[PDB]
This record gives sequence, structure tokens and C-alpha cells, in this order.
Amino acid sequence: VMLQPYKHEPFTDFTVEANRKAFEEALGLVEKELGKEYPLIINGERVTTEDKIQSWNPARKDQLVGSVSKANQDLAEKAIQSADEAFQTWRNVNPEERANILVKAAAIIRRRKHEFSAWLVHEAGKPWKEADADTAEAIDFLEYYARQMIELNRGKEILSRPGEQNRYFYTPMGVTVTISPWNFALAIMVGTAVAPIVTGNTVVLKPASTTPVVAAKFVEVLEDAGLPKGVINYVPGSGAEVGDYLVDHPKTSLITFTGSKDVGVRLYERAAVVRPGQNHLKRVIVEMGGKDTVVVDRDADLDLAAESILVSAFGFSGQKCSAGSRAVIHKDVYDEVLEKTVALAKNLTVGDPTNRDNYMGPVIDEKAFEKIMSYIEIGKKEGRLMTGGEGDSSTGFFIQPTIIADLDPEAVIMQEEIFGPVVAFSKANDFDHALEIANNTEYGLTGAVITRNRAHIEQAKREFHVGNLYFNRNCTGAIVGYHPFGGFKMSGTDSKAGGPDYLALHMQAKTVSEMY
Amino acid sequence: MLQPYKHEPFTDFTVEANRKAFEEALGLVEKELGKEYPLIINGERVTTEDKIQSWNPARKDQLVGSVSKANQDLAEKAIQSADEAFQTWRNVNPEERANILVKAAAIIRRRKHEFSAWLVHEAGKPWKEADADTAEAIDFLEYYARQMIELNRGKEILSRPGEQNRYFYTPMGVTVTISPWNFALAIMVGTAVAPIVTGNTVVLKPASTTPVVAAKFVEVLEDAGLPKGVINYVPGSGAEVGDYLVDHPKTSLITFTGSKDVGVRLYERAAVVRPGQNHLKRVIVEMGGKDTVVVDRDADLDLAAESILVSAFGFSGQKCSAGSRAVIHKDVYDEVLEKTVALAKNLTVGDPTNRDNYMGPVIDEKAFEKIMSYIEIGKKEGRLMTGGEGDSSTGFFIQPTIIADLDPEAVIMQEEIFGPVVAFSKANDFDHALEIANNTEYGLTGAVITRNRAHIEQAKREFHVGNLYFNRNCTGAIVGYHPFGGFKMSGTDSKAGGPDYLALHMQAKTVSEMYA
Repeated sequence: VMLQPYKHEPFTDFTVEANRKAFEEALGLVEKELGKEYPLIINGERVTTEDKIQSWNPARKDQLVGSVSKANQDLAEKAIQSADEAFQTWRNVNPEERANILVKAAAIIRRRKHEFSAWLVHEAGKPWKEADADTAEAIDFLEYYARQMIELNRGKEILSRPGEQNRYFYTPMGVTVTISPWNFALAIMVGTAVAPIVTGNTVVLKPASTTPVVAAKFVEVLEDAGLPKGVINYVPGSGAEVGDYLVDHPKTSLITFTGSKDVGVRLYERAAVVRPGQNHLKRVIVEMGGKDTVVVDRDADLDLAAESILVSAFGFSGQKCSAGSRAVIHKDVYDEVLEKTVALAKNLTVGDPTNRDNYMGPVIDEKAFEKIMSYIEIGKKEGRLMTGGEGDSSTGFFIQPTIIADLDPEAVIMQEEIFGPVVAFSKANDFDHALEIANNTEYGLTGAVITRNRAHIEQAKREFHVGNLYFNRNCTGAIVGYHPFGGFKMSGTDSKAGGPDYLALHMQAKTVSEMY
Repeated sequence: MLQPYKHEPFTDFTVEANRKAFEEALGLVEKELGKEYPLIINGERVTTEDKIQSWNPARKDQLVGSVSKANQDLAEKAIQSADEAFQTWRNVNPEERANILVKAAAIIRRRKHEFSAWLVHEAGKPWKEADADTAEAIDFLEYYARQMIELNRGKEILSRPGEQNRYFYTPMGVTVTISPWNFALAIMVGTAVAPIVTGNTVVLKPASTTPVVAAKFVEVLEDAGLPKGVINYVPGSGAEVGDYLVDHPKTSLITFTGSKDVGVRLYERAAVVRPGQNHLKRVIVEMGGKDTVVVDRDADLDLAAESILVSAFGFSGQKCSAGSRAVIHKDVYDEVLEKTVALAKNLTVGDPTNRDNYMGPVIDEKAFEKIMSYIEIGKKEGRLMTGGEGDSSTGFFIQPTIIADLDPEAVIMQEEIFGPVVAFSKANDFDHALEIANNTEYGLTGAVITRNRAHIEQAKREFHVGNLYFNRNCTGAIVGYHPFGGFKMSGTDSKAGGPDYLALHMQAKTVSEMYA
């Protein structure tokens, strides 16, 4: 009766015969379930609207993954009120029991692992590897934060002088509004919903409208793991009607957001306003974009350099806030790293991600497709096209892995988040110049340095100003409890998810002192 | 290496040698009155023609000091000075940053009674309050130095075979410290050196009613060995300087202590991303409290009488933690009321240089005018028991004032007076007393006086304040023993003098080296 130590959920080895077979079976399972209708969930009740959000396969744009009900202001209000009501009892449920519900939820997802992955394959267009990694990460968030809450329930040791007893401990806050992204349709949605839940807060969840079906699947799991009614509420909808209304509500205590900079800034600015009837300042956790950089030193393993750039730039087709969309390389080694990377990139497979042999799938929708292609046109003018630069939206939203070279560090494609499979190469005079270019964005989320020089490693630890800094590997693929994730500048509030400080952001410290 | 933290002992003024030492310090400070005090920008002394004059609140025509006044240009110069200082201060060994705090603590400890005497003249503090303020400044320096040494170890996170992951803290940037007049030494010191020891640099705008003791503390930091520009002393008006400091695109962190109306506007303005601003501004706010001492049927009513008196009238109620409401069980309301009235009539009011005066004046004409208006409202809301008289002729003296039989929703039971005023209200039972206790828009401190163990544990859960006390006064928190901060409109619950405090001034960084 103690939980066994946290460790990360292993990735599935699809070279084992039985793992592929099992994954293909789960893909068949989901395919037959495609096209289903999903209600809103408010206070445990299923609420269907006739106005709907259609969710489409990005690899097959006329394949309906599902249609979910669409909330409006009035249902957002009911969702808030349900959350507030449930909080009156939820804040007093023993932290051990709250954690147990997360542990039971993890075991349901673990048992149904490939099914959750195949949902991501279909709805988010994730390749096998990325889908598995995502599902593993959601499992981790559950197991990690369950353990963290039990640790935090112990409180913190403070001093008491003779004749008094002083105690410091953490208390639940209230209604949390969780606004989740599509690119980690399961993992981040799970983390940013359960961190508030396990800390005794209640949640109103607005998933991304491009991926709401997997979120409905997850709320079903929460119910099956024994979560009381109204503790989570499932309300997809428009930003103008539901998004803005949830953030502005006087009963919203906490907001947790993951998405783009432009939506984030506006959310952060609106949340700070003390509205009528609002008796508190709202706590805001924002995780916005990155314009991340892989820097390669003159002593680097050049093959490793090219491999780390490739994976950082083209994993999930660059649709990650952590993506190495910039490659800044030492002058003595730039032409050669650039040729090694081009050589890897043009043999990468792009297609339907239900097919295992496809390394990259499509981008999320037509809006993103067009945005990425428009950046590529800008890029082609600003730099030297090396490979890719083509798109075809006729079946799915497919863009080739794209490398553009010789960019000026001030270029549009060196500065702006593209969220597509594009990396821009940039020449650096020496190591000092390389970090100068690396730091020259308005963001500070992830970065990598490839070097065999210890002094250069120590220098970048001080000088490379990103929240997640990696040496001799890719700058993507943070693991819960191993690489706590969040960053600086226009990347957000540096709320290190999957780290030891994360739960306490969701709670209020309390000091009690009895004088004898 | 450093000996474990304990609080600086308070001075025993019943020992004649202590009185003698304190009276000599008052003589020393009296000789130094009416001096001129420049702004300190990047180590340079800047005199302006515009002057802020600091007057003794007990003798209103006495010039304690005249300080220079910043304008926008000088505010701009100070942010730039702090920004350039940050470029190297961010990289000073945490141990050395901590050691400067220790040396500063030693300077104040050696000149303890001198600093207390500065408080007596400038803020009107009685000997006990001035001494406790000075000891708390010493405590902040000692405690935060040690907290930084510990924080510099980082926190343990997991590494899978073949990698090494680390989680540690980094300095943020320029900090705007806006400090209160009521702990013109202690809180000004805490919220200046917490950013400093964490590697940030500070633009300090002290309260314009108490800028002289802040000028004195800046000199201490210089003498202890602080590099130029790490602190900048820049008093001024809220309009020319205060808003400009907050809104500056280079300002990274804002620490505020003060009133609700000012703290709320600052919070909302800080959240907007201004032109050329590359980050979201972190804000720590501690705002007021409408605090309540709850007296149970079971209580030691002598203790209950004393606790209410001290909570209410300590520093003439000029405290965010002040027990300005007394909520008493019906069965004991008359008896506690008459006992408290009998203690209040014995309280000596006058010039705080005189040891025999337990209470001094309020801070200025504005504060005097506001409290008297609140007294006039109070007389029409309930039953005036004692005091209610004010005298402006030589200083700003208000009598210790008790008003009884209040409606729980009355103006003087809801709005912060910041004066020597207590409202008394009768509660039907313990459950009703918690209802009245929790009925303000504030959440800072409270106390429960009771001999019922069950009612104590019920209070730990249902009395929603950040600082909760049993069988004593609700004032006088001690650094490292009673971490200080609260809920609702009391602010962000950033627990000053507590284990979580320094990490709020830093951004966490994850660093990961892959080996094979």
C-alpha cells in the first residue's frame, strides 16, 4: 500500500511481430467506430445540440472521424456552474482518493493503449511512432501527477518556536478552465485537465475543435475510473462564443492554456481583468509557441547533427511547439551538415499514417496547409530551396519535408512560427555567433547543441536562453518526469509541466499556527 | 557552511540597558533630520529640483527628510541601468549574492536601534512595532540568503540509462519593486532582496510617505558590496514613474505590496504585452485584508480580549493583517465586548518617541481623513463603545475605536479602514461565525479563540484565509515560521518568508545531455 516509484511508460517496439498485429487490430477497431456522434458532458449529463463540430481525417479530408456537439455561451455558463457546484465536495475528497482515480484512469488507457493511439492516427494524422509516444505521455501524466499530489499533500516543513505549532500546506482553488491543443490531442489535454483535477480543483474543458473526438474518449475513461459528476465538463465550441466566455467568467479561478502566441497573449491579457462579481485574481498557465534551434558546433558528430535536425524538424511534420525549425551551423561545418541533412530528408516517406512505413503524415487541416505553403513561398525568396517545397491537398493535407538554406537571421522564416515541416539553415561565424543567432527570436522554449566541447556545453547552459536545452540529440520528445517542459519569453509562463513545481501552481498555500 | 536560520530576537524593553540603548539611537536619528537624499541610478547620486518631502506623522511640521523626485526620463534611466546590471549580475555565484544579504543583515543588526528610530520618526511607529519591523528586515535577509543557497541545488528529476537530466533555476531580468509605507523597512527589504538574491536587478520605487528609510537601506546594500545598478532608488509619483515602470517593455517582474485599488490596476496593466516587449510579465501582489478574530463560546475570554486589542490597535490598525472585525459567539459577546472596551480605554496614545505611548498617529492627512469618515459611517451602522475622536492639530492622532452590534454586511465590516477601528458582531453559533468570517472579498489573516479541538480542525478547513491563527492575535507573522500571503482580493498568495517564495522570482530550466 504505497505506489511503486514513477517510471515512464515504454514506447512500443513495432519491430516485434505481435506489436504491429496488435496495432493494426486497433486501427480496424477505430475505423469501424468512425463517424459517431458525441454529446457535450455537463454535470455528468449528455447534452446534444443540433449545431455541430465535424472532425475530419487530415489524411483523408472527406472521411468523418466524428461529429461532436457544439457549446454556446449558455451551455458554457451551465458548465461553469456545474464545475463550481462539484468543487464544494471535490475539494474535500482525500488526496489519496483523487490520485487513485488518476491511477485507475492510466490503467484503462494502458489496457487500451493502441486504441487511443489509433484514434490519434485517424483524427490528428499522427504516424504510428508519434501516436504511441503521445498515448505513453498521457499515461505518464496520470501516473506522475498522481504521485506528485500525494507528495504535495505532506506540505512543507516550517519552523515553530517552543509553545506554538506551525504548519504549511496546500489547498484547492476552484473552477479551472482548460483550453487544450490539437497537436497533442491526447497527452497535453490529459495533463492540463488532470493536474487541476488531482489538486482538488474542478475543470471546464474546451478541447481544440480540430481534435475533439479523442477528448470525448478520454472524458469517458475518467467516468469509468470513478470521477464524480461535474468534476470534468466537456464543452468544445467557438473561441468567440465559448472560449472568451469561459476565461472572462467571475467564477473561473484558474486558466490553463496551450496553443499559439496570438491567442495566448489575448487570453493572458483578458484573464488579468477583475470582472464584476470576481473576488480574486485569476491564475494563468500559458504554454505558447517556440521558434526552436539546433546549433551545431565545429567539433560535432556531423551524422548525429543531421539526424537530430531531421527528427526535430520533421517529426509529426513539424507540428510541435518544440520543433527544430532552425538549424544554425558553424562555418567550418555548414556545407557538409546541410548536405547530410538534405540526403536524409529526401528519402523520408510521406503518406497515410495508417500505413506504418510512412514516417510523416499530413498537416492538420486546409487552413494550416495554406499557411505553411505561404511561408514556403516567402522562404523560397528569402533563401535557397534545397528539397521539398511542394504540397498536395487533393486527398489529404500533404507537404513534403522542406529545407531552405543560407537564411539571414532576420528573415521571416527565421522568426515566425510555421508549425509545418520546414527547417531553415543559417551560417554562424563561430560558437559565440551561433548562440547569438539562436537567442535572436522572441521565443524561448526548446533548443539543442551538438558539440564535443564541455566548455561549450557549459557556456550554452548559461547563455542559450530556452526552457528546455538538449545536448547531442533532437530538441523534441520531452518525457514526463525526465524533461519538464515549458519555456521563456513569448513561449509563456515557464510552467514546467511534468515537473516537480507543476501541481503547486494549481493550489494556494495555507499557514496555520496554534499558540499553546 | 552557514548556521541554520532562526528569527532575530525582539528587544526586551523592560531591561534598562535596552531602553538606554534605544533612547541614544533616537537622539542620533533626531540630529540627522531634514537631510537631502538623491536618487541612486547606476551608483550615481542624482539630485532633482522637484522634491518629495517626508514629514513626521506625530509632529506634522517636522521635516524628517527631503528626497529627489524622478520623472519619466529618470525612470527610463533606471530601467536601463538595471537592465545593463542584469547582464552580469545574472551570472554572479548564488553563494556570493547570498553573502551580500548576510553582510547587509549584519549591518542592520549592528545598527538595529538606529534603524528602528528611523521608523519611529518617519512612519510614527511605537518602539515595539519599529523594533519588530527591523528584526523582520534582518530575518528576510538571513532567510532569503539561505533559501537561495538551497534553491541553487535545483530539484531531482529522473534520467533514463544513457542520459543526464537536470532541473534548475535561472534569473529573469529587471524587477519593479513597489513597496509599502507601513512596513517601510521590512517589506521594502524583503521584496527588494528576494529579486536581488535570485539574480534579478531592481528598480525600487518606495512609498512616497516613507522614502527616507529606503534611501538608508540602499546605502546598506552599497556598503555590503552590491554592484552598481543592481538596485536603483527612484521615488516619484504614481503617474510619472509608477505606471511608467510597470508598463516598460524591459520590466520582467513586478512585486507589489499596498492597497486593493492600486494593486488591481497594476495587475491588469502589467499583463498587457506592450510594443517591443518579448515576454509575459510576472507579478507578485500582496494587497489588503479584512481580518477577523472569531471568539468561540468555549474561549479564554481574557485571552480573547487581549488578542482582539493587539490585532486591532497594533500600529494603530495600519496593517494588512489587522483584526478590524471581532466576531463573537452570542453566549459570550457582552463579556468579551466589555473586557475589550476596558483594555482600549487604558491604551496610551501620543508621540511614539515616548516609550510610554503604546500607539502612535496614522501616517498622513489623507489617511486621517479617510479613517474619520469611516468612523462617521460606523456610528450610523452600530453602537460606539469607545474612542471615535481624532486630533489633527500637531500630528494625526486617532483614538482606539470600538463600534459594536454590526450587521455582517455593514460598510465597516467589509471595507478596509487601515486604522485603529474594530467592528464587533454577534454570531449565533460557531458555524455562523465562520460564515461571517468568510464573508468578505479578502482572504489574508484570521484568528480563532477557542478551547474546542473539533472547532480548531474545522477552522483549519473552512476558515478561508492564507494565515490562520489559534488562541492568539492575527498580526505579527514571523519569517520562516508564519509564511505570509492570502486568498481572494488579498492577492496572489505569494507566501513571503516561506519556502516557495524565491522560485516565483526565477524561471526553471531543464537541461539534458544524451551520452550514447
